[PDB]
Amino acid sequence: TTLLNPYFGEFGGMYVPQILMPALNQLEEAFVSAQKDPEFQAQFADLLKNYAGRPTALTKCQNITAGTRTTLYLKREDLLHGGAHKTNQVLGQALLAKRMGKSEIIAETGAGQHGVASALASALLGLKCRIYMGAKDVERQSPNVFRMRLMGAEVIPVHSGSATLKDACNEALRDWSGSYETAHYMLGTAAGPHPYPTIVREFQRMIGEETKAQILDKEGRLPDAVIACVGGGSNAIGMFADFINDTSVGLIGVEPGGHGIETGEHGAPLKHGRVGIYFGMKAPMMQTADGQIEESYSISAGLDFPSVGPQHAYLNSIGRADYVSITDDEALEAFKTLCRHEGIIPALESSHALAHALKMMREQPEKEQLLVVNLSGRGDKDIFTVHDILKARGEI
Amino acid sequence: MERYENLFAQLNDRREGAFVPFVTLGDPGIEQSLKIIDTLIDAGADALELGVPFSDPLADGPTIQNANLRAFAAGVTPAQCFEMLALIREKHPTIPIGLLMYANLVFNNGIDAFYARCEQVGVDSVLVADVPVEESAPFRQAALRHNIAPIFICPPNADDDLLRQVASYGRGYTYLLSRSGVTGAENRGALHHLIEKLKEYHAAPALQGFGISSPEQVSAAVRAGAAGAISGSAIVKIIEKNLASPKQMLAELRSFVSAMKAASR
Ligand SMILES: O=C(NCCOP(=O)(O)O)c1ccc(OC(F)(F)F)cc1
Ligand SMILES: O=C(NCCOP(=O)(O)O)c1ccc(OC(F)(F)F)cc1
Ligand SMILES: *Cc1c(COP(=O)(O)O)cnc(C)c1O
Ligand SMILES: [Cl-]
Ligand SMILES: [Cl-]
Ligand code: NA
Ligand code: NA
Repeated sequence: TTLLNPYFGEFGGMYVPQILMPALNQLEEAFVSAQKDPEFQAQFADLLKNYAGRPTALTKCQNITAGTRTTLYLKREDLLHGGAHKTNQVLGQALLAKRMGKSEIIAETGAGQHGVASALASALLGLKCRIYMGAKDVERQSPNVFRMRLMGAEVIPVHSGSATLKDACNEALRDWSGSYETAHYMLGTAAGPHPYPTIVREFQRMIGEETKAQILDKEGRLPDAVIACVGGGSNAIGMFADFINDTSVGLIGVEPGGHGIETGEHGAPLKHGRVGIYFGMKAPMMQTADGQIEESYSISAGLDFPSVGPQHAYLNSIGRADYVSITDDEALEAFKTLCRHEGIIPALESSHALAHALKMMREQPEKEQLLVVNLSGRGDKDIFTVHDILKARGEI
Repeated sequence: MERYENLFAQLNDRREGAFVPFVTLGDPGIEQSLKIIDTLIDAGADALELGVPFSDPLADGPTIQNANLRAFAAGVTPAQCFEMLALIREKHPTIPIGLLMYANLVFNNGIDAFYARCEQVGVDSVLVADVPVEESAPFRQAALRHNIAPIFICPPNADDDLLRQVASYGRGYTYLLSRSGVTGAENRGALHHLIEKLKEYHAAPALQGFGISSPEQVSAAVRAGAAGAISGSAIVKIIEKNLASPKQMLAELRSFVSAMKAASR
């Protein structure tokens, strides 16, 4: 029995051990209560405005589109405190944890980004934060690990399984199954068991709400399409949500194609995986023919997650959103192009969305189209990654 | 086939509890797992709970996490697991055999096809660790269609609605959960209210699991009204400790199961 629908068509659900259902049911009730509570909404809005810096700008990119009939705006989540959109929803979930009387936060992290966002929200709101990170990810994300520790979070390396994101996820759930009376599990994307896909969407939907208001103010009409990268699905569903009922507005999600779909070294389960049940949810995932959970790949660690949020799988199945992929090399070119022509260093995650918009422009340069790319984060964190690739291929 | 019902009636006729070990199929290898399983039976195991190696066993503590990795190091696949299951049943016609599965391995090639394969090799029950009773409808329907008992966890917190669902939907036995958290013999667990309501609701006989590692825990579970006890991590630790000594492993395994089984009278 739930208050809200745990499914998006065939996708979603609550596939957790029985011992964790009370924690999910408690969380759903607290969320439904909070959504009706003007005091909660006022507190959340106040943090978003005065701490995180909302609203974020909507920037018209004139140099990039010169000579074409594309008008391209970037929604500037790179200007959000923490440098990525993740900050929006961790502030909401931190307030939910307090509404429930929880004093501790559990979080999982691969690229470090959600770990940092969880740590900063926990530091601000006086919660004791512990973060599970696969040991392989600890090794290659030492800057984000240090940020987490500077913010007072406890970072716990995970050595089981493949020592990466899914193994950190398991360890977070194992911990929560015994600690949920005092700890909240602050899941980091629009995936996992219900109610998380719903909560994370609702706590990210200001991205699209603002985008709609800003584009109407600047252009007097809705976008032809809004384009967002998809690792787990949170920045994309945050941009999409307020446009779902505007049926003229295209919704385009971009999965990482890695070295190319045909190589198998990619992160595009929605279009190139197989539906499975894991991560607490029924969703497309990368898996062996036997049903063992596989490893994804992307140049961008933030997109390196072998499943996808169930609402995206649903929006795809009914044709409301379209999903595409962008390779490492395409994302790298979009990264360089934004730096050089607009003076903005984009996250390599977001560069996947930008790369697809650039393709939409370049393939049909006389097509009139008003596009918004969700610039989900800034790319300071990526400059060493981009430097080393550029030097290895002989550009530097 | 009604192996759990036959076993429980026979145990009740002997005023005896069930002792049910858990191991991972193919840990540490196929041939030595088959020997492990035959030794547990020879030492007095009443029923078996058997895990199929899975990449992400999120309901399991470190001990059984490591058993999966040992099985994967040996190349054990679900297909090989079902070949083992068929041989085990061919050797031992009456012992109830239950699988501990994660959902993706059941869903992977079709839910109905999975339970059909269980029926064909002689499996008696399936517990899907990450399918709560609220999500269980397609699983328990496929199970019953193929004469497989669907097993459900009854957690310590269980409210009356959960008790009624578990009583109505489970067959074979009710998995009575000793505590919250994950498996592990390094965290011991705890009820006369749960066992009584389950009996009141005509539930399948209750077996207590999670943290059963000492013989007096077996006697306490039976004394509390459970039909017996399941022990996992405690057995698998004997496998872990004696990897380098195959024959010593079988001997320590035999001693522990015999000690545990004796406690169920
Ligand atoms: O993708 C996830 N988190 C993103 C971490 O973000 P980052 O720090 O950028 O790697 C993620 C985390 C948990 C999850 O479900 C469950 F808890 F069941 F495992 C599904 C996806
Ligand atoms: O039987 C099991 N383990 C062996 C016995 O437990 P232990 O002695 O503590 O290792 C066992 C049963 C269920 C399970 O997942 C969930 F509870 F969610 F269904 C995980 C392990
Ligand atoms: C984490 C992250 C992503 C991908 O996560 P989603 O949940 O898919 O949004 C994208 N961009 C940035 C900057 C990120 O940090
Ligand atoms: Cl459904
Ligand atoms: Cl099968
Ligand atoms: Na993904
Ligand atoms: Na990976």
